[PDB]
Amino acid sequence: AFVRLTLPPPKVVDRWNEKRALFGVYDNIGILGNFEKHPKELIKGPVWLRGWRGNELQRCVRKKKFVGNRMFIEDLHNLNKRISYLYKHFNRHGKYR
Amino acid sequence: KFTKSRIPDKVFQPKPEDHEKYGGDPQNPHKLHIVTRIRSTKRRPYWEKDTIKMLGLQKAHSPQIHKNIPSVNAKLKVVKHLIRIQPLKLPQGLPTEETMSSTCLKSTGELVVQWHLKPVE
Amino acid sequence: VAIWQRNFRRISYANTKTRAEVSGGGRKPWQQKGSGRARHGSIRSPLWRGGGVAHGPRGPTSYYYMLPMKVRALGLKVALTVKLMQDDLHIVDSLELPTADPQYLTELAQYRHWGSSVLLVDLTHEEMPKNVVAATSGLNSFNLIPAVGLNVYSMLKHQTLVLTLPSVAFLEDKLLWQDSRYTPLYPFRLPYSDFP
Amino acid sequence: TGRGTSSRFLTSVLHNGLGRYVQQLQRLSLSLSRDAPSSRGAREFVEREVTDFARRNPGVVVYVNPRPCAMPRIVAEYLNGAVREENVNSKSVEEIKSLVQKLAD
Amino acid sequence: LTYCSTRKGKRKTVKSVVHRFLRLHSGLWLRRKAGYKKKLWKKSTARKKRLREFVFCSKTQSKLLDKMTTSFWKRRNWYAGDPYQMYHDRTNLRV
Amino acid sequence: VKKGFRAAFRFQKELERWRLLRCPPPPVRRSEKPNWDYHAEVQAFGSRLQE
Amino acid sequence: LRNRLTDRYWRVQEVLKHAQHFRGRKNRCYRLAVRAVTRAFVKCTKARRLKKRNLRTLWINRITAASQEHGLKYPAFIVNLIKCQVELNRKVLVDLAIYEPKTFKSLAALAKRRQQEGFAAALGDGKEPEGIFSRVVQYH
Amino acid sequence: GTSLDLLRSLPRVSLANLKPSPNSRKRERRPRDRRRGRKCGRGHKGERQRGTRPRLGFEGGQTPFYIRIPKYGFNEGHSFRHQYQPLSLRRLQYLIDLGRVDPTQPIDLTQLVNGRGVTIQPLKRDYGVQLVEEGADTFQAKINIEVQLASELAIAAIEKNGGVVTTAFYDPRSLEILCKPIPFFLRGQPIPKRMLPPESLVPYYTDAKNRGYLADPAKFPEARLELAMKFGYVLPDITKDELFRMLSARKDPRQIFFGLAPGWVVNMADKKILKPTDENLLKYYSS
RNA sequence: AAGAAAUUCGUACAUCUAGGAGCUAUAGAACUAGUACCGCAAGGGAAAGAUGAAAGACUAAUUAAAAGUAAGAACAAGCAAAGAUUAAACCUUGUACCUUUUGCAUAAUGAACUAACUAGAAAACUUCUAACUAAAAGAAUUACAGCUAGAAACCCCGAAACCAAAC
RNA sequence: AACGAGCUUGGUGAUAGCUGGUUACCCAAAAAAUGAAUUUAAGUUCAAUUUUAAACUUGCUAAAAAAACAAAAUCAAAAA
RNA sequence: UCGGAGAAAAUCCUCCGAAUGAUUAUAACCUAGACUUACAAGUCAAAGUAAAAAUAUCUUUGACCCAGAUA
Ligand SMILES: [Mg+2]
Ligand SMILES: [Mg+2]
Ligand SMILES: [Mg+2]
Ligand SMILES: [Mg+2]
Ligand SMILES: [Mg+2]
Ligand SMILES: [Mg+2]
Ligand SMILES: [Mg+2]
Ligand SMILES: [Mg+2]
Ligand SMILES: [Mg+2]
Ligand SMILES: [Mg+2]
Ligand SMILES: [Mg+2]
Ligand SMILES: [Mg+2]
Ligand SMILES: [Mg+2]
Ligand SMILES: [Mg+2]
Ligand SMILES: [Mg+2]
Ligand SMILES: [Mg+2]
Ligand SMILES: [Mg+2]
Ligand SMILES: [Mg+2]
Ligand SMILES: [Mg+2]
Repeated sequence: AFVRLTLPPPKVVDRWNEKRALFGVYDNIGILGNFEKHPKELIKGPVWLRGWRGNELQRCVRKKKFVGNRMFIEDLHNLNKRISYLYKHFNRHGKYR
Repeated sequence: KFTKSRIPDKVFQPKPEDHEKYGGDPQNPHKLHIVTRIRSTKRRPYWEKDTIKMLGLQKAHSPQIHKNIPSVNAKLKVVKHLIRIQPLKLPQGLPTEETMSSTCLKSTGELVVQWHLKPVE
Repeated sequence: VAIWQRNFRRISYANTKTRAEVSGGGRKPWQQKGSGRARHGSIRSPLWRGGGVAHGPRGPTSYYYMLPMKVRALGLKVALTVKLMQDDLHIVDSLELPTADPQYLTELAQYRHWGSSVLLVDLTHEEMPKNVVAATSGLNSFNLIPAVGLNVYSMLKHQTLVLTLPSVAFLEDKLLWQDSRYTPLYPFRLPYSDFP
Repeated sequence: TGRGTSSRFLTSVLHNGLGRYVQQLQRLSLSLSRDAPSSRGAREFVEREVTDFARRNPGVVVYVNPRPCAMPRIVAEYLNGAVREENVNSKSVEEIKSLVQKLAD
Repeated sequence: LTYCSTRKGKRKTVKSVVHRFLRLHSGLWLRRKAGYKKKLWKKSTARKKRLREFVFCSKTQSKLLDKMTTSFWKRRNWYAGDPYQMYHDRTNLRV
Repeated sequence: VKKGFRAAFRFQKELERWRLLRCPPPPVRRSEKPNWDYHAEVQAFGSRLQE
Repeated sequence: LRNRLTDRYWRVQEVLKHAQHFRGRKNRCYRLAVRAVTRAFVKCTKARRLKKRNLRTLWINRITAASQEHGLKYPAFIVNLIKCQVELNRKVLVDLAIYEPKTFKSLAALAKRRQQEGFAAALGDGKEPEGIFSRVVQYH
Repeated sequence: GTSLDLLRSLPRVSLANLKPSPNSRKRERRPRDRRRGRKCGRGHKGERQRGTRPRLGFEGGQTPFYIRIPKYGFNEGHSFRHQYQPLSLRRLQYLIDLGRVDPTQPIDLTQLVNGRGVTIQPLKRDYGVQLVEEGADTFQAKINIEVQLASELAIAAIEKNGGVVTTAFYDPRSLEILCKPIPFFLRGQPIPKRMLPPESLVPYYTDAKNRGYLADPAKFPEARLELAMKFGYVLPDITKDELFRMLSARKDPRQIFFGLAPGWVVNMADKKILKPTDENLLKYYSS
């Protein structure tokens, strides 16, 4: 194997930038706020997995269910093929019956 | 078929000449056995393997003290060929609480109660 | 609780293409027999350079889960006790300050032996005094939050906690309500007999 | 590994014990971090055991250097000129004391 | 069976099990005897009586039937006038 | 280019070892090198010999 | 390639450092070097037991040479020294033969002396008293 | 608490000092080392090792166990059977003793649900609560309780102490509203009418001995006395009782709540109830 | 194997163009390019680059460092080493690796060598750790000590084929 | 430019009970290749073994008479 | 596929039969404890109750689904 002959530039991390300093604030919005909002409503991400979790087959089906009708042809064809592959893997293949 | 063997009783009935040869009185029989394993139980049937562990003779050339009673003797007869049986002898008597820590078992089969590691003088 | 706070928001955007999603790869490269080569059916299989990834990250993935409401409330009580018993908690009547200079606030923290970082809590965002708002705005390690914003993770990140007296009453009421309560018949945002 | 390595004969530095016994270890250096988890055990060694070791061995000069440090390190120098260095990173007090005695012997 | 269904992502019950076996809440499974309705004209009276009975299933059979059905079939059902009311519980079972 | 600062740091120590072998440094007296106190060393000299 | 091993250089040097004194591609090519190093280590471990036995064979040969100079076979030298309650081991007997020839001649005379007493004793039938050097110092 | 005194001595708690509870995490094993690598736990090469063994319940080609057993209607019609949550007098006394159920006012399914004494699942085919005789010997409360089913012994305990018990029918739509009234109010619909029992349950709820809500009141005195003679207690004249007005209270067969008629709209936001004035609607609701 | 609906719930961050416990030249797009090249055609389809502030300062350096060679061919004897030894070789000990074959290798496959890349993935039950407890759960679920949350799991490459539409 | 049926793309990561491969250390335990069914004998499911955890109590070797046989194993009082 | 018999608990070891009928005093229901047995299937049976006023006597096999016939 070959190794770097020089040290890379040192990594400088600001631990007190606004994002790091205020991380976690309002995670108790419900219990401390009379439950008007659930903490999951603060999660930013893809529309089909905000406040939700699942295995890859579940995620693929959930994305199709949410935004399947707004997807590009290449993407939708690839997503549909992924569902059929995962369907056959989880329901027919594995050590444990 | 290899099977467990029953020895005819005559084998264990001694002769008058035997007592002279081995120097044991048919009366006042010895009380405790000194038994050592001198052969391996590998290549021997499993029943012989079992008794050797029951009798404590797992390590070779390490003596075990056993009762000279018929039930124990029955087990010893099963493995008679893999062991050496020597009568335990007490020249100076049984060890007491005072002498329990000063004993030594000699190769002769005698349990001395005083072991000095000094010339007899 | 602190691990929940970090891991329930997390969504990873790492992805790799499987053999099915890399460009090309349809035709069989060469015949099975009479070649002297290893058998292959596609130039995009994982064994090839430029091929698909066998078990790589798949799409956007979420780590969402929820700790029980009593557990998360219990964590805040433990955190508040830890700050008090370790002499990191300072109860204040009000956050009013004589001057808006951020230097004054930093100097006061040194004088009173506060930590390098301080977390300040006020009852509500709307009524927080102007002077403290200006002072904390420019201070990286002095952070001002309202009472509804209090959390275990921020308390661990900041060395000392400053609570106003009204906030303490606010905090006690909400946390002690969690024990001695029923299970919910329906979400608490809906009207109840005795719950605000 | 015997034929892949060097060997020597049994020996002593200067006929160490014929007339009088001389301790070959002559200098020990201990580098610490004032505030670093990995140097905790070494810090406890300095608080409790370093002073006793120095008194028991008055012919060894012991240098304790607290400074910003990532890994605590012990350097041992002998009269024959040999130098041995030991990483003490996150070792308990007893292990460091046990190791320090080995260097002296 | 289906471990992760396409639409809901759930386990699916094998309905042929639900159509042949009864689960008591304690964990036991009931069944009929194979052939109890077949060729009764040539079976002995004692044989017919044995066939008519409801019979329990073994530990392995119970384990298999548990895998082939979902949790909905393992719940407590409070049916008024249930004829199996007493058999959903075990009494004086030391083991 | 593999991720990591640590492997680069390790190989720097390997480079130093090779450099010393090829062009060994000119020997320097222990007084110049760090961790030296003359007064303490002189006393230890006497204590070492039990004199 | 989110996670790639970055230390493979030192893992490779672990094997190759042991192979540098081999000849051929064994000494520098890891795939070949690793196989050779594993055989060298197995040989070293088994040679540790064999070394002890070979040294004893060397001592017995050297003792036979020394004893034959005085006219004694190896069994006669060893057993009759044992019968005199002398418990010198074979390793030490070689050191005396090479470096203390006058002492070793005394041992040969003692061994031959005890051997002759044994010959007379067997013909004695037990009526004859025991030999001067054939007496055993008892312990208790 | 000496443990809190220990915290005083120790260093600050922080994100760098955190540790999970001991044994809370098992180790995940990857097939990389020799122990769990190599064949990786799958055994020698075969159908199972390649991951393609037959489905659960397949027995290698012989007719499987779950298929050779005859079909029999154990679970026929299971989803259409009605289920009644059992409430014992022992549990009822426990709730009354701890103040979770108020004996001064009449007790209906809403009060039992509000006090968490019973948990109702209409979606899982619950039709209400049945009184269960267990705890009858030690029941010493005077109560007015409405249940869907009741047993002879349970009714005896209620009446002997001076209380009143009636059996009333609620339909699946009515049951959900009764169990959770407030969520219904937020919908903004008017209160619906209560449907009469199915033809199967009409005999039960029109029988005096069951204290049916549709049963003839004139036949109650005979039925109440009969239990007294059978179970060896003296029937108490409840008219003299001061709380007779509360004890005698009963809902109309088409009413879900005590003081709210069908068709009204509950404006919780403004603390008002709106009543329809259209005649045709009033005929619909009054029916 | 497939699989509803009735019926309940949902104002979704809203504001302005943001974000990454995503990749960093065999990775990430096939892409420096649908190019070069290959095919009559449909179609298939690559590879690679690295000075400094300044080149209007002669284009930078940095590295016992891969295999391969050279500097420096060899010297009775043997899986090439190990024990050793004053001594490199001599003496002594020693039937290459992986995979399989019955647990057997003088069998039979696979490997010229170096570098990089290249294959175990899911929570029904069970176990461990906690919250609260005849109740648990942030609505719909389970409950005759349960219920809730966490942690804990089940690979890769390879046919002859079959079908649809183009050429 | 290798037609018992062209070529290209796509279905497609076709399928393969078949061949090959399946990447750190340490500690511990360990079957057997037996019986049964199978378009099953190049595979699978169950028994049997093995194993981890837990509960509480006898187990292993031996074992008189004595029956069962016909005129060395099955059974297993006491003990050891 | 199963049953009977020798070897004697092996065999491509050697024989006979069965996919039965006859015979009738018509031979219920319910229920301890056991046999046999991978599963499935197959055996024996006290007590209690009920018909009558001795059992049936000779000595076997086909599951599930799905179709029939009836009260
Ligand atoms: Mg493709
Ligand atoms: Mg194709
Ligand atoms: Mg293919
Ligand atoms: Mg790629
Ligand atoms: Mg030897
Ligand atoms: Mg329920
Ligand atoms: Mg590229
Ligand atoms: Mg490319
Ligand atoms: Mg080179
Ligand atoms: Mg040689
Ligand atoms: Mg061949
Ligand atoms: Mg895994
Ligand atoms: Mg052609
Ligand atoms: Mg395949
Ligand atoms: Mg096969
Ligand atoms: Mg068939
Ligand atoms: Mg016994
Ligand atoms: Mg059975
Ligand atoms: Mg009878």
